[PDB]
Amino acid sequence: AMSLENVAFNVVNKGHFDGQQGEVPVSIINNTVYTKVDGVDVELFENKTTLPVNVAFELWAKRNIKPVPEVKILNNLGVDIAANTVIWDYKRDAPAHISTIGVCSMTDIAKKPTETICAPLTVFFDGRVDGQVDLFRNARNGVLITEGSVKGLQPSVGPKQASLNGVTLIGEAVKTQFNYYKKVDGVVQQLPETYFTQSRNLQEFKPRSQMEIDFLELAMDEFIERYKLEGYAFEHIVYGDFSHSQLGGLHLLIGLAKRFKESPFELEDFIPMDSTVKNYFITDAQTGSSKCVCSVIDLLLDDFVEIIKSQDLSVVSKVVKVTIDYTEISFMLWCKDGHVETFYPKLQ
Amino acid sequence: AMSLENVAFNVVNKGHFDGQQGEVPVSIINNTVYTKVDGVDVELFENKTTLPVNVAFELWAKRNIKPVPEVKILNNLGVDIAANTVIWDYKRDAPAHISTIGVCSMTDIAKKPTETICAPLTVFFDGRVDGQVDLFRNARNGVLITEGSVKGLQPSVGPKQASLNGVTLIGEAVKTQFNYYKKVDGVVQQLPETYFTQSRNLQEFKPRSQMEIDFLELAMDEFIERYKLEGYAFEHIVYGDFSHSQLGGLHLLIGLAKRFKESPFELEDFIPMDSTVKNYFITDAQTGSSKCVCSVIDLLLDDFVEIIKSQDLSVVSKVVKVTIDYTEISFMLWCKDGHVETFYPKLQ
Amino acid sequence: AMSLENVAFNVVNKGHFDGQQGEVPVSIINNTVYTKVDGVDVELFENKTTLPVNVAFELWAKRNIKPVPEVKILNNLGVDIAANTVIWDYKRDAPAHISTIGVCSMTDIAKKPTETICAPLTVFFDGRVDGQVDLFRNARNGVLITEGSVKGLQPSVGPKQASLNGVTLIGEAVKTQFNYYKKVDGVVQQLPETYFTQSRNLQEFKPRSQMEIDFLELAMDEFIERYKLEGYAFEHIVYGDFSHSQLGGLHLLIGLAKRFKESPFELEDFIPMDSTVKNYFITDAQTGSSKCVCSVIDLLLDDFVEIIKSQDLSVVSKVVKVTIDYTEISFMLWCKDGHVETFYPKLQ
Amino acid sequence: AMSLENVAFNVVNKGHFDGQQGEVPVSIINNTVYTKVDGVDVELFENKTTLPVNVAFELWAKRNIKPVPEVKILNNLGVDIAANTVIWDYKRDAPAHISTIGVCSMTDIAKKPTETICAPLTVFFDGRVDGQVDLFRNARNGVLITEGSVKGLQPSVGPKQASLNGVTLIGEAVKTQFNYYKKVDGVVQQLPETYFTQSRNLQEFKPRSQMEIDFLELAMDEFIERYKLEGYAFEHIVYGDFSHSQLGGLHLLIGLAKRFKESPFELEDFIPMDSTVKNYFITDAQTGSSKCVCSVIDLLLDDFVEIIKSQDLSVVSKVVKVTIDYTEISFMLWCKDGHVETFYPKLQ
Amino acid sequence: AMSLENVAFNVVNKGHFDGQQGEVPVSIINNTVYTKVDGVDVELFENKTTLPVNVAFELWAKRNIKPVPEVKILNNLGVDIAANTVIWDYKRDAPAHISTIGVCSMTDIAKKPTETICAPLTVFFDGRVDGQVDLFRNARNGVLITEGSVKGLQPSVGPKQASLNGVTLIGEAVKTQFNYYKKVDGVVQQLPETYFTQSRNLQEFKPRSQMEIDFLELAMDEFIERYKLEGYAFEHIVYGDFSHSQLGGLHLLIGLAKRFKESPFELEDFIPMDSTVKNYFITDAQTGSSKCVCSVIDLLLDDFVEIIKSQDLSVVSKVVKVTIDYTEISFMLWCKDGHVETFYPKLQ
Ligand SMILES: CC(C)(CO)NC(=O)c1cccc(Cl)c1
Ligand SMILES: CC(C)(CO)NC(=O)c1cccc(Cl)c1
Ligand SMILES: CC(C)(CO)NC(=O)c1cccc(Cl)c1
Ligand SMILES: CC(C)(CO)NC(=O)c1cccc(Cl)c1
Ligand SMILES: CC(C)(CO)NC(=O)c1cccc(Cl)c1
Repeated sequence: AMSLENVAFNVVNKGHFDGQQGEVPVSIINNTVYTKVDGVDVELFENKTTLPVNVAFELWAKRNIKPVPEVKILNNLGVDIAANTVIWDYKRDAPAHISTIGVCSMTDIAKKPTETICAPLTVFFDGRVDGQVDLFRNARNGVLITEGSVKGLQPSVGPKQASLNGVTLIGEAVKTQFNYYKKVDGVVQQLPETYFTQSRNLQEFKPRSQMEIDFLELAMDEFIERYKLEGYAFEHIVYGDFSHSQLGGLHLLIGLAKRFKESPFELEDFIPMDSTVKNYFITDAQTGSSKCVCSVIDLLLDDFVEIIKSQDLSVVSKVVKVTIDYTEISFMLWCKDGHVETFYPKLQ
Repeated sequence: AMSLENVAFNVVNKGHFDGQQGEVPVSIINNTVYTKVDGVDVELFENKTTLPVNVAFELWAKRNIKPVPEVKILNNLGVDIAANTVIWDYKRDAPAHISTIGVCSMTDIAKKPTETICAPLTVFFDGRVDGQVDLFRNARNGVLITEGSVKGLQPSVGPKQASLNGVTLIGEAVKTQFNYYKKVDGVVQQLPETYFTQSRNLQEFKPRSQMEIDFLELAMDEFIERYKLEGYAFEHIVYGDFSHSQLGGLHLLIGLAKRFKESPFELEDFIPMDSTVKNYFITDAQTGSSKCVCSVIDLLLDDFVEIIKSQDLSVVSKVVKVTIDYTEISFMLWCKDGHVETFYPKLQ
Repeated sequence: AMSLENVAFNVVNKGHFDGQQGEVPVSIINNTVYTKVDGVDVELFENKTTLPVNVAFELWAKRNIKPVPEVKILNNLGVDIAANTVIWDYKRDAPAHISTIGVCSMTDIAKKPTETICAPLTVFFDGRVDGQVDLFRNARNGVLITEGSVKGLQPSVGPKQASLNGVTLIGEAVKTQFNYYKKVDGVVQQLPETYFTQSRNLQEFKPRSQMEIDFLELAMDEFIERYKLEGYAFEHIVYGDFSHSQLGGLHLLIGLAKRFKESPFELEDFIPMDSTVKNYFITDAQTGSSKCVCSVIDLLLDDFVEIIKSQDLSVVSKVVKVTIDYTEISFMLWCKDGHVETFYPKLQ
Repeated sequence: AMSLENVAFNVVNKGHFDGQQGEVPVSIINNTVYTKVDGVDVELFENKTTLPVNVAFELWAKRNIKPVPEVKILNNLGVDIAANTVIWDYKRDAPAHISTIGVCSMTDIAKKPTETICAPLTVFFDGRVDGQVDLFRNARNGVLITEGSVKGLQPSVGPKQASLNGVTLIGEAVKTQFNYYKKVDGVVQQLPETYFTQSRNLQEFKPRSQMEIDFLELAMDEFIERYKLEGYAFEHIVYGDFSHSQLGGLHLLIGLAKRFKESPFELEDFIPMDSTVKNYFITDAQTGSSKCVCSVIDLLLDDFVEIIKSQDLSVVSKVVKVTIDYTEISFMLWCKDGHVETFYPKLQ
Repeated sequence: AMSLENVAFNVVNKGHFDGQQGEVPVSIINNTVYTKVDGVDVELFENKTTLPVNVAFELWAKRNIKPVPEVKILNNLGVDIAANTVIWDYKRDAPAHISTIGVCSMTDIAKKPTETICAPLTVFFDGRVDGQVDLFRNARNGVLITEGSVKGLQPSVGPKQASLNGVTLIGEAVKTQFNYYKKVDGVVQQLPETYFTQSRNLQEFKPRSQMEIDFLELAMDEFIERYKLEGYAFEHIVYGDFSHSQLGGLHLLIGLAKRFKESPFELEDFIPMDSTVKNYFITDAQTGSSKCVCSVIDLLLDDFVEIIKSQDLSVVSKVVKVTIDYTEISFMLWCKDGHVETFYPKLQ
């Protein structure tokens, strides 16, 4: 017996929707849900979505609170909808998918993913929930995540990290590295070889390799010497050039992190969403060097070094396609006299 | 188990809240409540109140659908709150009272009128509901309506008309004339002898006496002759003077109705609420005669004639207090040489 | 090159979207679209929909301005979406369907109805537009309307009336009676034999037969005598019983229209949408007789007389199913000693 | 000492702003202003403007309540702002001008029209207010209205009618016909000779000449015979042609009024504002004949007959410019073999 | 061809408006602009302005992204409007000026600053844009900024810092120190001798002189001794007195910065805007010492020492006017027995 007052009761008493019985008094004013606590209104939820306030409230309350794949991965894999859960997009403060299956009466297109409406949609299945590996097996389109092996099916080892309540982390007390499976029109797909983005923050950046430790601790010309990166434009691409009005390069999160410790800078996230490649309007506070669209990718420095060293440097300009987070990311490679001039995630 | 979805189920299936079990999907957007009917949103309620949308929706759904006293009467009797019902104010599109008793968890100050919080409030009791005459006897303050006698209680015969779902009518298939009782500080108060306003509309005005039929059919000078009203300023007070820029008199609804048939006019209801005396910014469309505050009362013409003929016409100006709808309405009487010049519901 | 300013230019200069080039300055504030006309804002549209303001504005501007089937018919036929047009629902002030095909970038699920997303949806096709009869033949699900014969397709003759810009009318300068066709799962479905509702208003009701003229002019007992309706409970069903607190019968629009001329009454349309059977919370102003859910159908009196006279009157209570507006409407027939007691569109 | 609570006090006690001292409690919620009346909120104003709610409330309260020129006239004369008053536009429910002079602290550009900011603006002056004729003489740009002669200034006799609180009327108890004066760049401009629109409604249309009485009473062919209008296309232009899907002609309000009595029709006012020529999306309910943009002008039939009979009928198509309400209205005249085919207010 | 969808396309693809062709689907809900990115809504802009949402969105997209003068400077110089650009006020999240010239159709008063409407307004001209030094030369009122010299015109050297996308900085890769020119009624003004505020933050405070380094590193009595500031009330004015309930002095940002490293404190910015002098409701967390209006100015400590040492200390209380950021800032100087008691930016 689903209700606004019951969803609110669960939020107040259980921290989220937990199927518990009970009702608390609720008031809705504009885009905010309130509850009366000893005669005064306490805010429970502020609707930042394009859905009706009470509908967004129920989907947020019914969000998956287990470590789940990051929305960028699900998007890159073509996920349209989730099976009997809500993947909450914490970067957008909104549900990751428009419709639901067996979650909310206003957004449900079906109660079970076996309904014919779900057949053409890529449904997300969670092998950690009972019977979901079998629902994937019976589904025409879908993406499956598991913690262990699946009989017959060959896995694609996903990223080490997952999102737990909006916190991207590599689990120690929980499993965050999943096996990924995908089916298009009833056929189990062979997922491609892929690099993964590291999903780190600019403020809390931690190196994940000896090369990353050396980049953060060494001086620019010491690191380029140690790692034989002469002629690969790391000075421009990774370190950044703040000498002209237009900020040069600075496309790797580790380079932004190194800079951030010394001089702060403004990053305007003009398209706020989870994506493999992020675009920022950057303004360097120390120099006044700036760039309207500065594409940034967080690759492990070793993976970026491997990608750039595996390219033909004899062309003036070409598109270099790299598989990252299961999607095809186009890069722009510009060379001159056999040396790199620039390499950046292609702005389109 | 009260919920928004259950209140909505009742509205859709029963025309109002009827305590039936069930839920329909609801969406709230801004100040409107919608329900999904075959994949599309259908508006159920638009909040015109100062309460939260979902709260106003539940109080409107829980409105008393039996003939009830008109809000002006309840206001004139000092009613603060109703016992276990909602008097919906259709003139304001809002609950007639701020708080409720045993109706809605958001607006309830008490579940029963016997709670000590209700003691200082004048609670409205409906003798047609079981145990409500007893609750009135136990109440410190209150107004009671009944269809018959209550042993020991001296009754006040109320108006012939009552409001049934916003329609003011004199019942033929239902009883609309009630006995009224009031209590202030544990003590039954004797309600005063009173005139009652007729609660008629300008558009559908119907005479309720031979004098009212004669006013609408006869010419000004022959009605004044027939009813011996010479020297009582009916030409100014009732008929209206449209010869000057400021509209003269026109304080009785029957006079406005007679005028309306011949020439239309705009009545700006700048304080839209139910009241014994109504104030309008009137603009006569034929002449351009206008008045910012034109007080209008709908008294039966015979009752108005009786009031004006029961006054001493030897003073230049005095306040004449008349009990109408249980409240004391002050009129302003202006005389000259023993004749009336003007008589109007005195602007406070 | 679709834009808000171009949609607004078309509204201002052509009365609706007409594909004309040009832009006018627009301002959006809350749920209203304004345009600057000589330095002042003029309201162009007020959003009464659950869609974003600018989106609802474009769909309203792109509404079909040719006589189209009434939304009740489309709903009864299972229409989910329209092919390259917008059926505007004037009873709801909103699009009749959630999504569009080739209309607006925000609501489009496809540019053409041939896209695989449209296959499971019942798409509405208009044979008056080029290539739409063919698109219906290629559609898995759909409803087709035509002004003439389609080789091979067995037609269903629809109602005489259609909606032209919110005005329901029987065309004289335009064709409003269409041939209807339906397809479910690639298979043409034979539309059932049906009665049609007349789509008349209470305020401007006009009889459409000698029996309807006789009902409105003759007294209750002489009409029942002339048409041999003795023992069919027309006194209760059609005329209405206003003697008790609960209003008895009154389920045919013609009966409400006859009553309306003599005594006015309030009809609360608590589910405001177009439907074959309408539900109203009725309050009779003369008597105070009322009913929370009074189902009303507008059938031609001859069609209602035919339905009631074609029933077996030997059962106490049974469901009588009648096909009206292509949908199966269940009625409740209550008899006693071979005579009708009541017959009403059964409340679901 | 201007305040929201004082503006509200004036509205409640005087029907509008009257400079009286006092305060009432006010609450603002969304776009509505409320006041507490005996413990409950009563709506005083609903903001339909693009200004902040409290600002629109004060300008509406401070509206000119004397008969003023109709907004179409002021617009046609180039009025940008009013001197120390607010012309309320009742067709738009908004102030007729963006800014004020000596009215409201939020919208004031100046306290007096003598301030240099007002010099390039055409300020409206009211000769009925003390010192305003002098302020016009000192103004660089302006429009002046007077009830009599101004020594030296050559007057323009305006329309008989004016707007008194939204009611357009020809005054009997007040003066509504004004003398008009205009100044552009310090120089008095001679206002042109002009026809005036009659400002009548479709619902309450009243003839203002023997020709207008004859048009409404006589049949089409006998009116055209009596007034020698053969070959002037009155059948198309004035009467309207409802035989084809596109409604033919119907550009004079009297023709729409004659039609309205027999058959009703929908007029969609897609640009709701006061203008000399009005544009409507018309749908005829009887025939289904319709037109997206049907320009309508309310000229006295004699004035229209004079205009059409004063044209050379030897050209196929030409623009005929006529001065109406001080503005130049371009008409489109289409002839064939010396007879009129169509004549309509040319769609810009 | 300006549109909402084109402005949105530019924001998404270029980080701001760049005149690029293209359209993205947009939805407006309340005060937020969204765009569809792979079937989900992504927020592009939240309107914090008093302008319509779509209008504020276009002005924000069309903001000047080059280092521009800080809004306080432009305000102090009397700038009313900018020539063909938008100075975005990042302290208010709104345009710095009401109207625009050649930017947006809704806010434009003119397309070119040469139009007569601009003559009485102080237009801001940017010498870095072609032909703007000549538009200033031809303009009646204006402020001009240049990077280099202007023939004939003597410059006023502005502050070292400018705002680049909301980041106030002293440029190293871009020029931020401009030459200022001003014209009032066609006459090139001689701008006054002025001090400049340093525009530093409380958190990221960096000293800009040996005296400022000494203030932050030395103990109160060591610094006052070294700089011979005995008898100048630096203990009260600069350091702050936190011993009583009312916080004493603390009017210089460097003093707040020194305090902030040791003990944190709440600064309530009750008038959030850019101004030479800032007012804060300060509460010291360590002591509970507080002040409702604590005026703070960020002057270079050497400039403040120079101002205070250039005053006559023989009066009890006088207003000391100092030119800071081209405006006249009144200070209050209180002395006793030839020594300073307090000196603060005068609260009016
Ligand atoms: C405080 C400043 C303006 C210093 O330049 N900005 C930041 O510290 C910062 C860091 C990362 C992202 C974003 Cl948006 C701002
Ligand atoms: C349009 C005019 C001004 C014509 O006189 N007014 C009305 O029709 C009218 C009648 C009764 C009440 C209200 Cl408010 C307006
Ligand atoms: C004001 C009253 C209650 C008078 O009977 N009702 C109406 O005039 C009326 C008529 C038809 C429909 C609706 Cl909703 C109301
Ligand atoms: C309901 C219909 C379509 C019936 O013809 N229209 C009107 O009653 C009507 C009359 C005048 C103006 C407007 Cl907008 C509508
Ligand atoms: C966290 C506290 C409450 C500690 O006192 N405040 C701050 O750190 C702080 C600093 C500067 C300005 C503002 Cl508003 C707050």
